[PDB]
Amino acid sequence: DVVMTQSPSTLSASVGDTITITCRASQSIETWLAWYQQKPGKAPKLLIYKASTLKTGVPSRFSGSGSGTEFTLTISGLQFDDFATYHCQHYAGYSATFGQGTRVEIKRTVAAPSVFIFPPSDEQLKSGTASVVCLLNNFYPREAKVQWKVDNALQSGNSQESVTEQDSKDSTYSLSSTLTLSKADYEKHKVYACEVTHQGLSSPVTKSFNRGE
Amino acid sequence: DVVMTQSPSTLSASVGDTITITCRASQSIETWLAWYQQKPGKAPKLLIYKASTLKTGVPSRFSGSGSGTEFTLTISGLQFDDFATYHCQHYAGYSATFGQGTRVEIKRTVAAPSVFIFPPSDEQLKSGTASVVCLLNNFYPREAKVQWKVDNALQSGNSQESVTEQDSKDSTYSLSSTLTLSKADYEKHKVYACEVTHQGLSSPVTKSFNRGE
Amino acid sequence: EVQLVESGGGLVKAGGSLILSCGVSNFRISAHTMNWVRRVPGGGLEWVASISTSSTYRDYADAVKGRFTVSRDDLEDFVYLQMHKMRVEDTAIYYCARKGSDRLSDNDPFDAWGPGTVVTVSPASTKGPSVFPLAPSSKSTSGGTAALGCLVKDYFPEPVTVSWNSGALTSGVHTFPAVLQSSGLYSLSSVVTVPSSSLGTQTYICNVNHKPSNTKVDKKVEPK
Amino acid sequence: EVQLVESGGGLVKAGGSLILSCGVSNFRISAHTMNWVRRVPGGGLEWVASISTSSTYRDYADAVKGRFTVSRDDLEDFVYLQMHKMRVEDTAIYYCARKGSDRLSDNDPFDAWGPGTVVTVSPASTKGPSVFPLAPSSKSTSGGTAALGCLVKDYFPEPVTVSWNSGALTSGVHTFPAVLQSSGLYSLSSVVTVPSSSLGTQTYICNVNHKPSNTKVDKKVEPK
Repeated sequence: DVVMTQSPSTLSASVGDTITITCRASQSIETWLAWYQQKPGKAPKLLIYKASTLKTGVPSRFSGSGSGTEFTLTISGLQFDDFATYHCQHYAGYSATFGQGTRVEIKRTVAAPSVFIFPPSDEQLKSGTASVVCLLNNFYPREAKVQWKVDNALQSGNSQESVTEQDSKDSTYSLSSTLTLSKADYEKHKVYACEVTHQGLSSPVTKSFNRGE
Repeated sequence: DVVMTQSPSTLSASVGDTITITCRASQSIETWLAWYQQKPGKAPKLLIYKASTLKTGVPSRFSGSGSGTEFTLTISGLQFDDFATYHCQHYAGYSATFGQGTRVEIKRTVAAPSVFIFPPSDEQLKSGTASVVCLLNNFYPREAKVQWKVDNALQSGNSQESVTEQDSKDSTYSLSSTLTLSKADYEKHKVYACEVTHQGLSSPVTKSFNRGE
Repeated sequence: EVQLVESGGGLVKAGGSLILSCGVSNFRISAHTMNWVRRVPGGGLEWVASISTSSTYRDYADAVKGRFTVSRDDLEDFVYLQMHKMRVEDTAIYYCARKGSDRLSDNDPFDAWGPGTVVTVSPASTKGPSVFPLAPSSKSTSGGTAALGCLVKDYFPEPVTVSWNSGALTSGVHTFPAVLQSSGLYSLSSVVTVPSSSLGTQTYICNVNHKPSNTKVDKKVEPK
Repeated sequence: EVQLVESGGGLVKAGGSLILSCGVSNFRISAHTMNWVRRVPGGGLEWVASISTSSTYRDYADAVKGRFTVSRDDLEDFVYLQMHKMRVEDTAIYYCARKGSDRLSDNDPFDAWGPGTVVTVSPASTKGPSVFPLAPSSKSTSGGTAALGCLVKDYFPEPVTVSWNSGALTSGVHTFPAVLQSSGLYSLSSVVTVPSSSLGTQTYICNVNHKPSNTKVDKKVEPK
């Protein structure tokens, strides 16, 4: 029944910086607050508990403060290993609640995606399935939307996507979306389009192809 | 680690008969023996325990005897609800061993199956999967072997069978085997066949068709 | 080095059930409150359930109260999570986490976590069958004895009922037990033997009813 | 009156894991030794595991020792069966059974059974990927910056690795995290951006390696 509100959702910074992540509780939780670090696909790692106590082995650049309803996680001198998601947590004797989480990334300038669309290969079509792929290449920041249109009819429930981690050299992201249809459905329609929305574009970009051409 | 051996594996009888299932133990288990009834798809039912003790509610036509290494379950005046599988069980404080089971069926005369083959429908074929169905109709006893051959090459691992329960009117069984292949696989071959072996057939019966007619 | 390892993740259909287990290395759980936590696709963590020492207290996230159960096995060091009536928003990575610290107290943080096991709930709780004809063979015997049927493929869950010509045709019909395919969908066939002389005079249509998806299909089966 | 019900059955691939649970109604398990039993497709029963009262003794069939664990939860009346390193011959209907009698003795038969839950182990423990070209666009930008790639589809389990031109091509390559399709198989794509004025000049071949199924696939991606 305690809602933990973490802020911000994304924190863009540079190596060497001192950054501050805020966590707010809907009611007083004294100092029963913990901070965790989590890397993609890895288990959470406890950094700070009792609001301000560091776990053994946690470098001193991490610190925490606050009591009652307002808490702060500080990282003084950001290193490469520190770009990750941070989670605040109210822990009670027999339950807990987490904040929404804060993703810390390397700051760079906005970059619009390059967009590409790939029709199904003839080989795949022969086996009864049609995967259409839309590529959003080297964009920043990470928030982007992909919309599939089939003969100008919005799709839903039939596409999946995955996103790469921030690039080692230009700190951008890329995204791949796959629309999957049966050979039967694919041949019922002619125009396949993926429409991309991203802060770097003056308006949405559409890439399309006509089946057969 | 006591080995329990039932006899017979299949017992063919008529309504009103008195039948005897034997259970032999590989070493003396005194009277630590129970008998269970089980119908297809249903839970085992405890009938007898301590070799000869009838569970409350179990009709008095069920009776168990034996000790040491040889045990018998006798049903006097077999009724239609008694056609089922019966399992003996050595039960110890912290483990048990079952026999292989005895299936009790209605006795009738040997009956060769009628064999039918069905190519895949064109509609299914187009979607990228080919199901070929072989039907064995009204045979007895239940044991039958079905082998698929595609251009004389024996198939393994790509078919499934289903058998009906004994027919209420003629006491026969029926069986369906489905061979499933991808469209691409299916079109790489010409002759599809299903070879049926059964005690009632003078020699195996092979039904075949050529893809495309 | 303390370790936890989850087991049991996989794909579940909405409404389905899935049970997870948690095993440990290099410590005993008896003194620890054990917890389940999940990371949802959006990236945030959600506390799911907790079980105290001695199983004195079990507590659950409101979103799962009534549908999940947590259990512990202090003697062999396992923790279990039962998930029933699973919902799409239960899709997440599930972690088993120990409540603990250098010296235990009445309220410690989660000091050790498992690597996580992926649990994915698909939106479809039901799927309607495809129906394909089993056409009678053209090379039948002159005089009678022909077989035809319907193939009922790729449905979920059981059962489906099959009638022929809305119940008018019952003699000689066999509807086989369904079989479960490697795809997780069922399939069965229904066949009937009829006089070969009747193809062309009597129309034959199999009536398939999949009540779980409230879907009905009538399929006319004709020669060739 | 006395009832049991099993949860957790499903389809699992050889080598995988699956956890089952068992609940009861109208009695408490605390006084009962609880058992797991399975009915194999041949029709016979096999005793699988037993856990005594107070969890003092746990016993397993030789076929499953080292792979299965049984646990009990007296406070909430549940029994668990963990199944790991599963094999084709574990395919069976699994039942939960109690030892009981009108008056409990030191050795009673299995007097109450659950209806059963179907466990199916498919034989293939891995499956190699199908690889398809992502052919670049004929109307790409004239002057440079074209994109092409490979779609690595329907494999299991993770991971695959992708290189381009046996490794000589590393700049502009993106291999994306795999997604889990509703079929329970994985799919991913790998793409590279290259000068639009190399199509027909430089050959591009993605090298896919799937160590879990010892499958290697080289695929040339050409324009069209």
